Amino acid sequence: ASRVDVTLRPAQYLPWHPGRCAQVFVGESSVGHAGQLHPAVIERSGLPKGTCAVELNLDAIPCSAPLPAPRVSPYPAVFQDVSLVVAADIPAQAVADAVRAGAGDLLEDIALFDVFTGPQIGEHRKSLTFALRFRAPDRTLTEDDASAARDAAVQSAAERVGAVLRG
Amino acid sequence: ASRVDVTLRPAQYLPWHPGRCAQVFVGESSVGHAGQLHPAVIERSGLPKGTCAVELNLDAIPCSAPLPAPRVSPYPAVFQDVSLVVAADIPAQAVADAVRAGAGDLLEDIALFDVFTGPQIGEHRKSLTFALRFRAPDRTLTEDDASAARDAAVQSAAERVGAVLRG
Amino acid sequence: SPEALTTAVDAAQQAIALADTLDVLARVKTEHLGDRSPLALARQALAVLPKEQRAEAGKRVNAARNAAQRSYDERLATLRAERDAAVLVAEGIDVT
RNA sequence: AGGUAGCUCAGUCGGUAUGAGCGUCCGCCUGAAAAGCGGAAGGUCGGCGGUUCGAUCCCGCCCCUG
Repeated sequence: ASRVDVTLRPAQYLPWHPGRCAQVFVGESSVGHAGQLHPAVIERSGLPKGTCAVELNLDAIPCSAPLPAPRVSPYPAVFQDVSLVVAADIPAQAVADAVRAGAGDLLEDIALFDVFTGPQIGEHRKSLTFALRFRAPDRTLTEDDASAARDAAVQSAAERVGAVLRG
Repeated sequence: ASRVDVTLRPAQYLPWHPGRCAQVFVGESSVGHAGQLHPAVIERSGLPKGTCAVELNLDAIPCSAPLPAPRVSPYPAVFQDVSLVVAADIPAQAVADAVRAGAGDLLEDIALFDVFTGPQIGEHRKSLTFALRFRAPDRTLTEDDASAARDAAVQSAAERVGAVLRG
Repeated sequence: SPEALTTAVDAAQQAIALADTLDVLARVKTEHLGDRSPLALARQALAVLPKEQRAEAGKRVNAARNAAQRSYDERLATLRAERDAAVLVAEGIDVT
């Protein structure tokens, strides 16, 4: 509604739950917090269990007046999924950013749809699977050219968050 | 968004699915249709399977300028559930209307949360369970006074849609 | 054998009308109208016989083959219409 | 000059469409995927009419693109 991009980062800030609290940034400026309230605060206050809360400073959110000029490519897309094993405490947004940074301009969309733990993966690890949609602006993208962008995305995730391609 | 009340009634009207099509009424005036498209229309048109659609005539929806003046009762509410067996082709909205008509002014909220079929109920039948919230405007409602309103709601459902209290 | 085809049409038109399932009718088709069917073997044997016996023997084969086709086509459309109608009933919901 | 499976195309000279890749759907594989292999379903052969016992094939007209 404010037409601004926002990142959420792990944080500890009462009265929020230290493990379920996000600090909200616009750029590198903090604008507030969100998540579930601390169970001890909830208990002492007589609040419902699991109560959640959010507070942002609107005056810290700069007013944006964007004038988009999108260019829509009509050429067919290539759909590919990638499954990456990282340490369990690696935030999923950091893995996606690394994939996006390696995929390049051919990457049109990336969506996380699976977060898996278990003995197949190993202790202290987790597996993340992303749906990737590649598309060229001026040609019908080939399956190979898309796989090259996918390989570069996997290489980028490996270097930045230590992601291991699942086998 | 139009600030009007709407009823949906079973209907057969192409290109909608004859068993998944609702005609939309504002009062007794038809204003359009909604539901899933006919699978033969979808097949012949090359549309995605399960495509749904809605079309209403805005000029047939009268502009409403309501001035609500609600009166909120602070007195405690009584929560009770009722489970009613009707014929499988009795629309759930007709059962709720009959319950509401028998409950009277003490009924603050009614919500259907279960639709059950099975050998426990019998063939050609279905069981519906509603969550009822009773509340008095000037006193703390007693469990008995709420049950009297519930009994009257069950009696009304019996007379209007043949609902049988489940045992 | 011409005019002996009337026993193959009767054997097909009664096996076609007996099928009340698309899977049953699919097997009845290949048995009485497929590439290995007797009615198909009568059509393949129309280029080896001499030319003077080709204008009349084929008219009895084409009449016997078209009679079995109509019985199959009308039975295929009927069974597919019943299947499609049953889906609409089974997919009914309470729209309220 | 062509129109042929949902798509892209090979091909059939009047009495059996036979097909290849993609796609789709299954099976192996994965906890589930993608990618892989593997199997399979899948065709009044552009429309209306001649001709013929019989037309994807020959004849007339028309629709479609270079």
